[PDB]
Amino acid sequence: SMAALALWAKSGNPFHPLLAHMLDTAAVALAVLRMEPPRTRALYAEDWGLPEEGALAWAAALVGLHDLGKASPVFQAWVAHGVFTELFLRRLLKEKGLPERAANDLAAALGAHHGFPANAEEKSRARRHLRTEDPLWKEARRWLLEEVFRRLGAPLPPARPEAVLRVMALASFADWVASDPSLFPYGRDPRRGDYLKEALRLAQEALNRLGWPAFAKAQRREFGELFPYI
Ligand code: NI
Repeated sequence: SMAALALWAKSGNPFHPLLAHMLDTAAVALAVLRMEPPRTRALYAEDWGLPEEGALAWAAALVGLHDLGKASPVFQAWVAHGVFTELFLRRLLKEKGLPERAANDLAAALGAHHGFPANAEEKSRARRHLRTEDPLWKEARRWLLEEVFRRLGAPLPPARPEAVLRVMALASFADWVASDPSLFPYGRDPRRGDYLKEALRLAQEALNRLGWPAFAKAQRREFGELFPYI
């Protein structure tokens, strides 16, 4: 069962499913995109040719998939998981309908090297693992991508370098917030219907905390969007 394999994959702790972390990360992404200035949100709308609401759901879903590379026997019970994320997303985002070049660029944005694409050796090593993994893993990773897109209500756009870099920076921030168990406690069950609502509440509380005077001291401006500088 691919669904069982997908749900069994872990992130960061045995009681924290990968899917839970992916949805947490998406929730952070969506919550912070809602708080960004109108100029920032308008850029996303223009990046993807979507009404603002759809553009933001799409970006949030993409950012949630930053750890899809962990859905591999290599990271469950050397090459960084982001290299796998890039290889997997290159294929999977094309299967979802994104044109080749946009898919390749986004995959690198969500990969191991803060938007710079994995080199030949890294991709050789990774493919070496992929050749010997149980085939069900390939199916489990398609399942997970579809699960996140469906939970976020993300549409496919009908890609400029700045659009891709905006997603890169967002994923880096959101992954960091969601990765903190003091903000996003382990043990929440992502099968539950109410999971995303609860993750959005946690996202809102976390972003509030991160902004307090003893944490945030200035702002980071990257590619037309803004993050607290911690
Ligand atoms: Ni992560």
